Amino acid sequence: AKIKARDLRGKKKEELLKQLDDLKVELSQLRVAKVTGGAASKLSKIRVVRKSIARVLTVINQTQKENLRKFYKGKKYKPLDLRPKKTRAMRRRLNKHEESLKTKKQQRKERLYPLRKYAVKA
Amino acid sequence: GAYKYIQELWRKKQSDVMRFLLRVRCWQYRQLSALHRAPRPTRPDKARRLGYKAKQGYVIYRIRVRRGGRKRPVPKGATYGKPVHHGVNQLKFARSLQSVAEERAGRHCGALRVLNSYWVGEDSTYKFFEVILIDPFHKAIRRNPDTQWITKPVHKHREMRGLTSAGRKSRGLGKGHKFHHTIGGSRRAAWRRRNTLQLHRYR
Amino acid sequence: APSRNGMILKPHFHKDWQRRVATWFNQPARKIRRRKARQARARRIAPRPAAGPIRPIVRCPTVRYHTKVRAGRGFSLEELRVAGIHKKVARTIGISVDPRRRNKSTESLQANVQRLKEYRSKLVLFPRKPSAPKKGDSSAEELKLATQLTGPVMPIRN
Amino acid sequence: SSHKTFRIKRFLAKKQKQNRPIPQWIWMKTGNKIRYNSKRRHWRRTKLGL
Amino acid sequence: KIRTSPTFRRPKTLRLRRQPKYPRKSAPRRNKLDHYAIIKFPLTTESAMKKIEDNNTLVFIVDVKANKHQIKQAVKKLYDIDVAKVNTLIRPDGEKKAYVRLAPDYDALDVANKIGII
Amino acid sequence: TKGTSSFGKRRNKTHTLCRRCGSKAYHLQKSTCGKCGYPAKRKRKYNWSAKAKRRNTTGTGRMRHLKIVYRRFRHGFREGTTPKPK
RNA sequence: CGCGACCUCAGAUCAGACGUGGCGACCCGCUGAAUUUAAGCAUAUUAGUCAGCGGAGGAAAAGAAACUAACCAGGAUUCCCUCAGUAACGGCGAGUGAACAGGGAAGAGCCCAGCGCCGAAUCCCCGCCCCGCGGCGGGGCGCGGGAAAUGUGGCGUACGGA
Ligand SMILES: [Mg+2]
Ligand SMILES: [Mg+2]
Ligand SMILES: [Mg+2]
Ligand SMILES: [Mg+2]
Ligand SMILES: [Mg+2]
Ligand SMILES: [Mg+2]
Ligand SMILES: [Mg+2]
Ligand SMILES: [Mg+2]
Ligand SMILES: [Mg+2]
Ligand SMILES: [Mg+2]
Ligand SMILES: [Mg+2]
Ligand SMILES: [Mg+2]
Ligand SMILES: [Mg+2]
Ligand SMILES: [Mg+2]
Ligand SMILES: [Mg+2]
Ligand SMILES: [Mg+2]
Ligand SMILES: [Mg+2]
Ligand SMILES: [Mg+2]
Ligand SMILES: [Mg+2]
Ligand SMILES: [Mg+2]
Ligand SMILES: [Mg+2]
Ligand SMILES: [Mg+2]
Ligand SMILES: [Mg+2]
Ligand SMILES: [Mg+2]
Ligand SMILES: [Mg+2]
Ligand SMILES: [Mg+2]
Ligand SMILES: [Mg+2]
Ligand SMILES: [Zn+2]
Repeated sequence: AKIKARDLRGKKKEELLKQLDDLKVELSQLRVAKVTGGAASKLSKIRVVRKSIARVLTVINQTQKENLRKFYKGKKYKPLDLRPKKTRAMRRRLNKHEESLKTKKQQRKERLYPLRKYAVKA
Repeated sequence: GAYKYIQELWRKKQSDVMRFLLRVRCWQYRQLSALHRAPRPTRPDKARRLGYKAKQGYVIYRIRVRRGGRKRPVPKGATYGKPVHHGVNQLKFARSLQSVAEERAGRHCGALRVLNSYWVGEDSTYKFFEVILIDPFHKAIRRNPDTQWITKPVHKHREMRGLTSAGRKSRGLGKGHKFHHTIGGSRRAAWRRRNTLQLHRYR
Repeated sequence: APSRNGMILKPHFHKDWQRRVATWFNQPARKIRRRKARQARARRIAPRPAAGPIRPIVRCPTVRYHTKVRAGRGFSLEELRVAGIHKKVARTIGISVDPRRRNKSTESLQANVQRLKEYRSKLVLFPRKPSAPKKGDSSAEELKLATQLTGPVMPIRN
Repeated sequence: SSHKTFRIKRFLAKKQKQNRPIPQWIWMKTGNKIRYNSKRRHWRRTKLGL
Repeated sequence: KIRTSPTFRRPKTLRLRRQPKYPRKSAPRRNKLDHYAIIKFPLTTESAMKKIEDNNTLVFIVDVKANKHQIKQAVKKLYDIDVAKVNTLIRPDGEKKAYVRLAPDYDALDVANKIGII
Repeated sequence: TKGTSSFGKRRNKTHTLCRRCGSKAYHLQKSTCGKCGYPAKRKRKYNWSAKAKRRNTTGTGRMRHLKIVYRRFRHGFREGTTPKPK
């Protein structure tokens, strides 16, 4: 059957491993058939088996890593793979609150003397 | 306050007390390594004038610079050219030894950032400098808005570009008639602004 | 090898000048860029003048130019003290202030104080909150009639 | 050299697989510009560097 | 306390083990050298079939990163057969040819007819 | 006998394939690379070798990370967000 | 001799972070020639130039006078026109060569140490609860641990300040 990625997400992890092992046996048999000399149906089927293995392993990796970041979401310290991977100079910046931290004297200046809204006449 | 008394006490260096102190400190710092950490400043008043505060993430390194002028790194004589450039011994390095101290401390610590530095002692063969280094990454500096400009990536390695005071004294920059050769950005910007043809459209 | 008759000349092309040739083909694009930045500032400050704060009646130094009158850096502290405007209020209400200037002459002092008195009358100060006006604010008929002034505000004429 | 290393043997192994010519279906495509393999290295003519 | 030796070595200070608050990576990397991925294909060479029919072996093509113990446990787990020994060579193509000598209780021709090669 | 007869004695090798630049310029006696300077932490490049610059720049090889850096830059480096599903 | 502090100096696969290297057109700091010209050449010139070295950023640097001027005085820095191929330097030879001011683009000002007043009034980390958690932040509860009087925070900096 056409192994789609939609129904692989709702299933249990052991069913994903059993389907993965069945696809690995299917890939090994198609490689044996290719080396002995097989049908062009099998020669086109081996690509479908490889892409199905890629889909099953992708769904397994999704259900692993989203559950891991759901586990490490509430904690303050999280692993480096779960930390947001953006550029290094953007990670080494200041914080959003630390860019808003002003001094007491500067806040006193902003309270006492705000930039007034004004206009002039002709 | 006590700091003014300590200030003119460090000023009056030719007295017996301060000559004894400079001799003992210079001896001890010569027996110490060429680059190490002072956990507290030798001149706390001068460190406070330069910008050191007593909080976490402000580090002070005591390093030494070997004293003397810069000779030309060539084999024996052998500066191949006109007799102007055969000078090798009596050449002098363009920056000061305090700025050499700053750039050596900043090259040993790429994470730490040089604020400034000060003199503590000198021998005939060595000078001795305390370089103030700052974490741009510790929370006591990072959450403080007065010093968070140190946490910005623009001030990476001020000691090499000459943005600290000992480097700025070597650049020859300033205002007025005595500083015409560095008008603009720097001496290089002055030379480049002066040596261009402004070949316009309509001329 | 010079010929029969002509000016003596010193061409300053003995350096490698062809590396540093500033071509000026950026010029109309930079005129468009200055124009767009100036219109962007004018749209940013909507009631305020597009030029900026007012600049003093200023005598020139250096005896070639002292008959001419310029627009200076800012008003003096003694000028602000005579006119009765605090130096931190002045920067907020749109007045150029510099502490470096002195006041040797009395006539230019009185002229800049009079220019402050004229600008305080010509100024239309909008309230901080529109629902609750304050004591030192303009009237509601002036709130609608206030608009920008194109060019330099109070242009200094010699 | 009969006394080979793994890195040098792998480097020779890639060149031995690169030494093969083109197939016959590759010049039946639409935008073909390849008549033959121009990178055919012979073991007497080009000595592979080194 | 008396100084026995005239040298002063560095004293044996106490050091602690790694007790990290959070692991470096979120998940351990899965074994990508599976038993299915470590065995690519058996050869259908006339010489390989002569080797199978005569010397009671099986000729496989294996990834180059493998071990003889890995090939032995891979054949034992996949095809459910015991292995006498494994002889490995690396071809000038690049892949690892493996002569898997089996135990004489099972037949190489029977397991070759089981897996499909002839 | 400095030519044809002397060329026959050339069998031992001095350079070999380097493992950082890939070119056969790794001297065995000095244990350093003559192309890029492998025991040095920095890449050996020079401004007199202007043509040898552009043989090895960022535009030469794969850029297997830098092209997706550019692709994430052109949409402002969004992380974790997903598009609206069907 | 034993115990307990302080000061200096070690060892950690200790808990949490950072730096290394690349590109390098523009920018900063060094180092730095010889071709060439002077119809030779040695000072000069090419030239603070090529090459070499280190360091960043989207701009860098500079930057709010230990300024310019001597006038009825101007007033941070940067860039353009002009000053001006001028003053000046130069086997006063070849050649080199600014600055002030004026017209504009832009225009934004400030913070510490010291001096002093306030029961260290200050900062970091770890435990619990609530919000939010893909730029780990805000509040409360801890006879919790440290930093700091060899000085953290507020007022306050040459325009005066308390
Ligand atoms: Mg304060
Ligand atoms: Mg000369
Ligand atoms: Mg120099
Ligand atoms: Mg600066
Ligand atoms: Mg000086
Ligand atoms: Mg003629
Ligand atoms: Mg003529
Ligand atoms: Mg304007
Ligand atoms: Mg031959
Ligand atoms: Mg050799
Ligand atoms: Mg380099
Ligand atoms: Mg650790
Ligand atoms: Mg670097
Ligand atoms: Mg000549
Ligand atoms: Mg000639
Ligand atoms: Mg000659
Ligand atoms: Mg010169
Ligand atoms: Mg260069
Ligand atoms: Mg960058
Ligand atoms: Mg800057
Ligand atoms: Mg000026
Ligand atoms: Mg003229
Ligand atoms: Mg003469
Ligand atoms: Mg010159
Ligand atoms: Mg001017
Ligand atoms: Mg204080
Ligand atoms: Mg000042
Ligand atoms: Zn190499």
